[PDB]
Order: sequence, then structure tokens, then C-alpha cells
Amino acid sequence: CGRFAQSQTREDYLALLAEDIERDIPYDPEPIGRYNVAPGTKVLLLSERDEHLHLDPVFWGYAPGWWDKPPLINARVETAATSRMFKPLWQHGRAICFADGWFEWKKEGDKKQPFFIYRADGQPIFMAAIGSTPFERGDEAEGFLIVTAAADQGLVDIHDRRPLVLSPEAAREWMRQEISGKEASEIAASGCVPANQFSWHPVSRAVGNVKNQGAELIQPVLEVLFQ
DNA sequence: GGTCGATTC
Repeated sequence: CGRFAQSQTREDYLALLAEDIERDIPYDPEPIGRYNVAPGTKVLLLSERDEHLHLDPVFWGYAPGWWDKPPLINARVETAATSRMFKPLWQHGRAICFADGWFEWKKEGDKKQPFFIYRADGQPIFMAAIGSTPFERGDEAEGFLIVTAAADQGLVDIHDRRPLVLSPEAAREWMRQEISGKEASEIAASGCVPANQFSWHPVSRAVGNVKNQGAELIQPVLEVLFQ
């Protein structure tokens, strides 16, 4: 995906993740407050280094000096583990981006309708990410990407790809530095949350413009002509 | 060496 919401407190996401390792993240009850998180901004990103959990603001986008196109923001789970470009990130740069849900735009002719997608059980999500370590250096070009997967079941009607969303136990496993690239692939295949676990609904077209940042951007909208 | 966000006063 290329847009999501990360609006609640750090402890809301961290309590669900339920890490048992030392946390190097100070207590902060203030909501992050972002309802329209866009590529090319710094995003709070979870990772594990020195056996400790860290939360760093990392650029969403990845463009090495040799890359002469716009920065990539997604990496396909089908190929990233063996990609010449993505393999080092898959091996050493795994991370987690937590969120309330994400946005997708459904082409309905020459008109695109945004939907907000989120867990049917009301819980937030952990999106699998890969990126350039060390994350704490604040690199302006080599940040992170959200791993994507084929849309399954109901989601393919909205759009053909989806973020790789991991259940909390798999998000913990994903971040561990001790596991191999092949093990990470097994975690991606074992912890991916199926589409029937999500709910989705149209939202205001205003979310399309990244200048718009209100909490109403995830609120649903009834779209019948006759009302 | 790749991928799917909109917007463009």
C-alpha cells in the first residue's frame, strides 16, 4: 500500500505486540495522530537491535545512489528474499510498521474510490517492513519499504495487492536478528493475516490529497445515489 | 538490482 493511518498511542500498538525483550522506548501516552501517512515522510518504525526493541522515525522510501528512479516504497513478498536489490534488507533490515489500517483506491471507471481497511476484530495491525540499517541514522534516501502480497478473498475486489500484515507473534519473530532469510520467508508465510479477518468501507475522497490530515479521513461514507 | 498511494496553483 501507499497510504495508511498510524493515529493512536505507542503503548496501544506495543501492548498488542507483547514483546518480552527489553524496550528502549520511553513511555509516551500522546496519540501519534497521523490519519494520512504518506510516502517520503519519516514514519515511526519498530525494530530490534542488541536484543532490544527500538522505535525510530525512518524515511518511507528506498533509493540507493545507483537507483535512478523514484524511491521504491513496497517490496513484493513473492520475490524480495532473492532480489539482488532487496536481499540484504530481507536478511538484515527487517522491521515492523504498526498501523490502524491502510487505504486502497478502487478504480470505478475513470473515478477512484478510497477504502479504509482494518481488522474486523478492532485490533491494530503490524505491517512487515524491510529497510536500511542502521535505522537510527535518519537516512534521507535509504529508509524502509512495506512488504506486499497478493490480495486474497474479498480484498482483490478493491485492489490487487495488500500489505503483508503479521499476527503479533509473527511480528515478534520477524524482527529477530538471529533468524535467517529463509526463516523470515517462513514467518511471512505462517503469520500473514488472511483477508477475511479484515473489514473495509469507502471513505471521503479527501484522503487522496496528502495535505488533508483530519481524523474524519478514516470515517466511513454511505455512497448510494438516492438518499 | 522495481513497484503501485494521490496529486499536480
